[PDB]
Amino acid sequence: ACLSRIDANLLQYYEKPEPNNTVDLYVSGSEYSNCLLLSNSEYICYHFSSRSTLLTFYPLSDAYHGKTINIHLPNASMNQRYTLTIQEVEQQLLVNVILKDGSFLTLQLPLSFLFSSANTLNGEWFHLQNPYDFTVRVPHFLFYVSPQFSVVFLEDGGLLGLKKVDGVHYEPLLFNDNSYLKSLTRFFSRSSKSDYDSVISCKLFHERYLIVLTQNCHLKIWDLTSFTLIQDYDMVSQSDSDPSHFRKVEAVGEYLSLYNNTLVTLLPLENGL
Amino acid sequence: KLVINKDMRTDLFSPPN
Amino acid sequence: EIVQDLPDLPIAVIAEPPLPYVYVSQQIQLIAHRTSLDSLIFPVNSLLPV
Amino acid sequence: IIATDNVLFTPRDKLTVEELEQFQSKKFTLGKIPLKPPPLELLNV
Amino acid sequence: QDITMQWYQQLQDASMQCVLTFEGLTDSQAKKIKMDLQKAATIPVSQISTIAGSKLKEIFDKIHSLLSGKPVQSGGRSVSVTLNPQGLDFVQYKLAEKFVKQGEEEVASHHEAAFPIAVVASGIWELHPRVGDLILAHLHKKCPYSVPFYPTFKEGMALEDYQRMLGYQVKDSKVEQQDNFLKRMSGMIRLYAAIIQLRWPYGNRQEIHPHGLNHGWRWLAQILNMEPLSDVTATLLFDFLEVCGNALMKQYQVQFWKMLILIKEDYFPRIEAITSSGQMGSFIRLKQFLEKCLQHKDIPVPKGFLTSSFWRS
Repeated sequence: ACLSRIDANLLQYYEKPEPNNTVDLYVSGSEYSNCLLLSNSEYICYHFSSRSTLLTFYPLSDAYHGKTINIHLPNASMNQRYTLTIQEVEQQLLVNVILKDGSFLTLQLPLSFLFSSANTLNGEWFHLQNPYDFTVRVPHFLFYVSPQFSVVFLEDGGLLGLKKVDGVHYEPLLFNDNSYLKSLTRFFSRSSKSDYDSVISCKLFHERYLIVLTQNCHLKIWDLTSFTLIQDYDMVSQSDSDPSHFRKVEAVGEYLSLYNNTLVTLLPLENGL
Repeated sequence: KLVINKDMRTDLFSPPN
Repeated sequence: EIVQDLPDLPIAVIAEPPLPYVYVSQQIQLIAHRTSLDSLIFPVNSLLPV
Repeated sequence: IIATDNVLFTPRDKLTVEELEQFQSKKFTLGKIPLKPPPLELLNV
Repeated sequence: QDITMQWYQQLQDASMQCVLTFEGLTDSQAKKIKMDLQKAATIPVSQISTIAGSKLKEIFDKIHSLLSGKPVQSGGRSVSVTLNPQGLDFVQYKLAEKFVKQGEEEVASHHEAAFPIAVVASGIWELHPRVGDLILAHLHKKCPYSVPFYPTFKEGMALEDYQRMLGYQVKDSKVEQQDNFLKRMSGMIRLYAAIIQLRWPYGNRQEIHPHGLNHGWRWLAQILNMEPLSDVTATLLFDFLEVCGNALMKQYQVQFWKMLILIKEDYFPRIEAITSSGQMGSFIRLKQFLEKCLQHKDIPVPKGFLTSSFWRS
């Protein structure tokens, strides 16, 4: 053991177990949390509540005196933080969230407002929108690609594109998908609740290539210039092909991350590959 | 005869039904 | 003090009020006259130190 | 062009005795608030 | 509410007569004209939120010019309406609806944008009252709660057709959610609540407000004299008083406070019974807004209100 654990409760020095400056924004955190670095060298923390109905932001380096912002959501996101994105566009925290009913919510939180004293926010800090009918084909994973472009992944296995035209409106740019035709085989159905090989992890490479990991641990690779399936590797047929049990991943998780041109993938064989 | 019972009351700051 | 300096009060606030210790002791007097000091709500051994 | 009403304050005379007593009361009556705007005489009543 | 529903029907069927007047606008070049008018009559309204008040007069004149007969720049070539009687009746329809769509897909997301859009809608209504009756027509259909009237569930008609009456946006497939629908309804009446209080400054207008602040008093009276709906009423009431409560207090000094010391005692207990604890978000903030105002005896100016600083820079 070469590392040790140093625990930090950012409010430890103070009597009040809550910052005096807390603001509750409303739209017409103990289930996910993360940090993100911004233009001003400051770290902003965020938390998505258990119900995925509340988003909370606070400054890492000034938790007590700085402002924590609670953004209340009309309903929960379709599939937790996996249907949520947060990126800093231009002096703003851009937050998109596909909600359970199908709506696609946009939040715009000015960088200033996050580090200001203000308890008020001016202008359109949120936009509701219904670009696709998610009642029929339910999505489960939202992946940011660019300020105007980002793709949606569906439970049945399909990808949807989402292109921003003006500043607000989004439109479906569908990808060619012939994976479904395995339905023709006696071993798969379109109607089956099993059989879906949905995406469980996804990374953007060199702005153009979209690397996806499926529940059956296939690495498929999509070229966004073509909008075409370029690659399809079976990750499992390389090592000892165990006929006994490979656990097809039954949830979205962090199963790969790339650095430069290297790429690690987490495959489940006793949860160890 | 007085009996304090903080347990089950009626929220004085919320409407009924 | 905001009136005597030009500022504006919060919306819906009706504009030299007694110092806090004066209003506090007004509250003690109003109770004492209503309960007569013979009450168990005037245990001087505990209330005077407070 | 379609008929629309353009009175900021309705005259005292054209107003009914029901609504007249509503404006003059220190408290309103639920379900009986006049739809027409109040008159000029009763803006401090 | 027969008096209101009659007037409601007038604007509705009278707009339907407009649906019939330009059915001929529904050739290769005739399609180019329809787009050129639909285009040069909705872009200007979309820029009202994104401009400086010093420049905001440019859009007003550009709408007034196009609509009065004068030409306007759309793209490269110049567009006109002179000797275009269907184009004139066509632009008033799309203009009136674009004002409502903006209150539907911009004011819902950003409450501050209601006021810069309201002044422009209020000045054009002032100069062209037919455009205003079309503004009320679409506002009424897309948002019946602005009439106000609560449509009732009826037997003999499909459920989907009834949900559209309530203002739910439905694709051919399914109905829109409720949370996004409450935002669409809010933004539409925050726009309407701003229209009935703001007046276009420039032009030297002798006459009265086109849709005066009187319609704001009756609306509050007309929704509080009927039984409230569970979540809509408590929401729309708040974002109406926050936008137009200040302008209504000044015009009706004592009569407005009597109406406000009433909802706390009589209409607020009514909302607690109809709504479960799971969706109290409307009624809970309806009180937070008042308790301040009640003890402050003043309603804050709506956040986003236009000031003089706006008109110079």
